[PDB]
Amino acid sequence: EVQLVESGGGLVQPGGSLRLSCAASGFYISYSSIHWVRQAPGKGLEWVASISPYSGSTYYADSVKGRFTISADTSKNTAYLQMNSLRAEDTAVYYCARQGYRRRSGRGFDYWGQGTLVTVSSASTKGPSVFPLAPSSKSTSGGTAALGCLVKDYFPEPVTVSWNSGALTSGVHTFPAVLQSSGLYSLSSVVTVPSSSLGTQTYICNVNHKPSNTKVDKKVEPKSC
Amino acid sequence: EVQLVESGGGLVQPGGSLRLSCAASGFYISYSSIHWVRQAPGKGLEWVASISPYSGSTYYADSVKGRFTISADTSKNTAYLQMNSLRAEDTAVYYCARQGYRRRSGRGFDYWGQGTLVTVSSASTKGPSVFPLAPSSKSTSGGTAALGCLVKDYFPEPVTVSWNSGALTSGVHTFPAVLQSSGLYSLSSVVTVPSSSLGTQTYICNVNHKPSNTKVDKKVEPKSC
Amino acid sequence: SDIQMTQSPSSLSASVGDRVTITCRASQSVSSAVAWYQQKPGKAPKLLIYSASSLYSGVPSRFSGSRSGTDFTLTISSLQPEDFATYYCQQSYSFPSTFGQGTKVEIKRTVAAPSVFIFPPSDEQLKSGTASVVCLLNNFYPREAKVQWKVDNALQSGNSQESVTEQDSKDSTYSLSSTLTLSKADYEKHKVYACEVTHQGLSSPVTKSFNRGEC
Amino acid sequence: SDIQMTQSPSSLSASVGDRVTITCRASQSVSSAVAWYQQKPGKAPKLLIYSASSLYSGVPSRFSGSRSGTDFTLTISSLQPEDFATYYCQQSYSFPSTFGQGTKVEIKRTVAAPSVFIFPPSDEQLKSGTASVVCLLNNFYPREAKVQWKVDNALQSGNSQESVTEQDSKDSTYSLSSTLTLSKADYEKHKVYACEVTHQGLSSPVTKSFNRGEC
RNA sequence: GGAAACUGGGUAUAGGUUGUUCCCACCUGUACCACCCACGUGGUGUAGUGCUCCUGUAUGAAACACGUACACUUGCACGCCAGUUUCC
RNA sequence: GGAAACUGGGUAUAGGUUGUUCCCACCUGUACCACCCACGUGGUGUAGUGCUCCUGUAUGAAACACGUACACUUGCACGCCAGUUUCC
Repeated sequence: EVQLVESGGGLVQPGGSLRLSCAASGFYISYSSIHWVRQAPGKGLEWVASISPYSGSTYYADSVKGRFTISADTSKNTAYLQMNSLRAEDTAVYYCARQGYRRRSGRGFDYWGQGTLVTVSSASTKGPSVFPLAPSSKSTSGGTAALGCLVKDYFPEPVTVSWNSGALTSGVHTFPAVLQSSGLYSLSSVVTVPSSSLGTQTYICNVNHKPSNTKVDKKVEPKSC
Repeated sequence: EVQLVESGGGLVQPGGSLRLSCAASGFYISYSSIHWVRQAPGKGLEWVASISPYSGSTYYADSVKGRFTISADTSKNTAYLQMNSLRAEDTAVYYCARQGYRRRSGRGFDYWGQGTLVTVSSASTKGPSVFPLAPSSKSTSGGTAALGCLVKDYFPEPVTVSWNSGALTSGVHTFPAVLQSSGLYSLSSVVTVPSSSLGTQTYICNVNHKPSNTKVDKKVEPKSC
Repeated sequence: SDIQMTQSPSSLSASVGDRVTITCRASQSVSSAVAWYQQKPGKAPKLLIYSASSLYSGVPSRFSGSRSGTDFTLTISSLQPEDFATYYCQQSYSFPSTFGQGTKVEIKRTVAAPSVFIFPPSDEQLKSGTASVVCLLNNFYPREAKVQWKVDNALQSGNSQESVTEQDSKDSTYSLSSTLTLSKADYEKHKVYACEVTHQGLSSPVTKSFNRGEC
Repeated sequence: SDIQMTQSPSSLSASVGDRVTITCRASQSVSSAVAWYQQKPGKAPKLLIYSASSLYSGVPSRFSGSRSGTDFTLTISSLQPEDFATYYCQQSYSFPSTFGQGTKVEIKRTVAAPSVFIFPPSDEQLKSGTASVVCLLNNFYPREAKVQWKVDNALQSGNSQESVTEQDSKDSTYSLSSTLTLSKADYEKHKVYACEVTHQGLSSPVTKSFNRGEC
């Protein structure tokens, strides 16, 4: 019922600008403080900015002052983060969070959006190629075999891997992406299955890389002859 | 807005019985636990009994086991405490208290009635006799004098003392009553006044003992022996 | 076995702007179902803290509570004149509920000697056949006083009672009345009726007295 | 100027039923305006405690927070496996708001051997002129493993990268991939590609291998 | 390679043993050795489904009770896998 | 009995007046010592009232701003207690 949805993130050249939006439902933003909080990949939460109800007062973290501008459109139930003069340091996931009701949860942030990734880089967007990680050539274990998809050479993050259009979930491991020396990311997704399920089950991994609108389905099988 | 009002209090013979009632306003009792808590003159709070919402479960202090019965009539928004086999030990002011809403104040009792006095005693209602504490013919202490009224041999509590129909308040002390071996209460009320006002001012104390509708006014003068 | 809440101290003296902390120990575990209440004389209790550390709505932020195991403390970070009262903890972890014995918070002040007044029985009461001798100690501090009656130099036991006022809101003093009660028959057997007052404001005990019939 | 929240330990491990306590010390006073949050990897944070010691609705009571001066502790009295997360304190007493660095908590559990699979480069990728050889280590504990690539028994250096899943919040196992990258030319100079895994669940190292071109 | 029927933790060992050549399976006993309970003279493929049973957690104006949601644990059935036997 | 005017923390001490009695209703200087401030070369009977001024507190969907309620501290006026002085 109450929720927040950030949008507007993406990949930007250094010195560029971007406008994040936070669309509220199940409540009215004018009766709450609204905060922006960011998280650089692999680091903690960093508070960025906030705007107060009834007066519009806004407060800014030290490291984004004069470049970021928080504001709120109470007639669209949306908050905004105008980010200008984007610098390399500003790569993070950006959350908007609602400060709860004073009487009910003090100053805690009681609902958070799922966040939108902002990537500052002069590097160029690139879609992945998907390669089969074929099940065991010698049928390694007479128990459960593994197979997977190698999702290689993409930028920026992120990329989603699913199996059988979501109908296979148990035993899936999608690994964290790894940055290769080439500047491109690469990950694989793997799953274990009964060895007898081969030939009697089709396994298709669905790779979706939204930063380049790449959708690839790869059917994965044991190799032939 | 929200309040509770106990009634039904009074004087009860030892071994007697009494039904206190607690009338709610500003909220409906069927959604709250209701508690009875009592306080003997000059002592702490003692939890007595409670009733649960939606289940009607009842709980009792061990010191009232088998003698008290808590209950609730939600079509009057009123709670009841049936007391049987009353002993002098059960003389106290009796409060009913609402356990507040779980999400808002945990298990705290968030509203309380003003409480109704219950007096268990085989003594009989009797208005006081009032005697003057005459300022010394020679020397009570010195400087400015003291005078007063001894409000002796009354039952039950309480008693109201005022001086010159309320127009003299500064320097007045009305002492807490003391229960005598006869079972009647006795208290004194005193005033300190300029020594020079004694020849020019008459001081009269107003005693009102409501349980017997007795009003006694007593003029206090220096003695002439 | 009922959970006992042991509260300490049972009284403390402090001045405005001071930080007081009242402790309260659960005999057995109560987790966090502890409340604190403020009560002033003649009035119902008021909820202050719930769930051991949560500030009840409408209550000033200078009140707080904390939990450490089975120890619960109420803290008033800066005493305001309206905070002199009695305070109670309460466990509601399981029935029967239990209250602490209470802690009375009083105004500290400079020592003030009692002023002793003695009052002979009135003619009207002597008509009734009973005689009451009243001794007054007025506007002193601290509360501790000891008053023993001597009637022709015999210390009296078990036939007089004391009563003490609440602390005065303006000057923070106590007053105390002591009443000695004899049958008029027994009264007429002695001549010198005395009230002897020892108080720490008095560098030696004060005696006020009178002679029966000579005023 | 800015209020600093210092959190310790920055990481910790304990097993189910243990009592974990995370501390966080605010440089200069924040009174009681501290919140604790649980963030599971890849997810938004969820509020746990507000006003330093109040339990947010819906949060299990095995979580609690306490304050003593400028020190704040989040306590989990009885660790459940789903409590693997990162936990952050936060002061909201004055702007700018401040977070602590976080405490990453992972579950201790009984040693579990990895099951090793090896995967040769696909024909499609070799079209492009590059070969990726993947070694999979599945569902093991503890986290430390060592994976060595041998190409005809020549221990390989500097041409592979690892990745490890987040700790399974259910059974607390890890999985790990090692990816070896060669030019198609360099790949085709050799036949025997082997992955050798040492882990303490293993009484001696496991090797999985294949021969290039052998089906 | 199809279709049926039977069986279900290892490990070791005495073994036994498609009645036939040691013995693959089958098949147990025994000692073990684990995992899991609600802890016995106990149970034993399993991240599917329904039901059942054991609790915990959260919440519904809600301390118990009652609802809902979520987890947890008994067991059963069906599915699935692993064999096995059988026939095509 | 009117009517009026004036004065106000102790404590010491030096004066003034007052009848004369050596202290008085007092009052001025000074020292000492308190209570109170917003803290000075400052202020001083006072649980009342109004205005004011200083902050704080609680609360309004509320960290600031804004509203409201409640307290607090100036200063003033009236009332009140304590006195004098005066006049009918």
